[PDB]
Amino acid sequence: KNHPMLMNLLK
Amino acid sequence: KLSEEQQHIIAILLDAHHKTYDPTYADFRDFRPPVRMSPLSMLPHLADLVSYSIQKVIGFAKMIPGFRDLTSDDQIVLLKSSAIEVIMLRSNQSFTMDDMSWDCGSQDYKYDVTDVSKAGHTLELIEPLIKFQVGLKKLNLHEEEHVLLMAICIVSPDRPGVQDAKLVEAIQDRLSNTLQTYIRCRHPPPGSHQLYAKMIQKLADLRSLNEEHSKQYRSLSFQPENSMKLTPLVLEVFGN
Ligand SMILES: C=C1[C@H](O)CC(=C/C=C2\CCC[C@]3(C)[C@@H]([C@H](C)[C@@H](CCCC)CCC(C)(C)O)CC[C@@H]23)C[C@H]1O
Repeated sequence: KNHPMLMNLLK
Repeated sequence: KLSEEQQHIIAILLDAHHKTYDPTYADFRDFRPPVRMSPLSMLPHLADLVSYSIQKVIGFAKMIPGFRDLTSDDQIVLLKSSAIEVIMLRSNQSFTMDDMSWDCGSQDYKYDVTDVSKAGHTLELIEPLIKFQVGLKKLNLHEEEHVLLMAICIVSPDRPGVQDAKLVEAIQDRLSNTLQTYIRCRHPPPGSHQLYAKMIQKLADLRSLNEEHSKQYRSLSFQPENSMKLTPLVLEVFGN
């Protein structure tokens, strides 16, 4: 929820 | 009596840590330079170091058996809440009792209480942080225990905003059982006595440090000038 960078790094 | 699965879990967590933790600290040269003169003068360097360390913790987490089976949202919730705690935990490897400081192989990359002060945090946070490091260092954990403690901290059911607490709990439980059995089977007295209960207590200490950090971070970050000194990942992960 509004965490594009974290989501990208996680997969 | 370590099951084959349990030995498997440990082998994966050791490799994952080796791949995400460089004991030479070579990448530290890519951070904005440390400055030990003004106020907030270590902030740019230390925010860089935090941002880097968030990436590395994310890369560790993804290797934790079962972690990938969680929902993306739950993975996000777990990383965001544990990130500072794992950075604290993982920092113990560079922390040295002699200097009461974190020693990353260079005078420029050696951090003491005053450097942390130059990051804009008060002694109210910094003092318990160093005490934490000292008590954790005294546990003298085997690297297997250390990597397990990190993984256990990340996969906590008791985190706000978690959707599937029950699945998170079952992932953790298997790590907790693995740790407990490792301490019993692979850890010799006297080092091993009440070692689990003490490791569990550090997880509680981390939560308190985490609370105090979020408070001082809101204060630091609340000013836009200071916020500008942070990185985009640090702002996303901690807040803004
Ligand atoms: C690679 C390593 C090495 O072991 C070196 C590491 C050292 C960690 C340190 C020492 C410097 C101060 C650090 C960065 C701390 C921050 C400045 C931290 C102080 C409050 C602690 C709760 C504030 C971070 C911000 C973003 C400014 O709020 C946390 C961990 C500390 C971390 C780890 O990733």
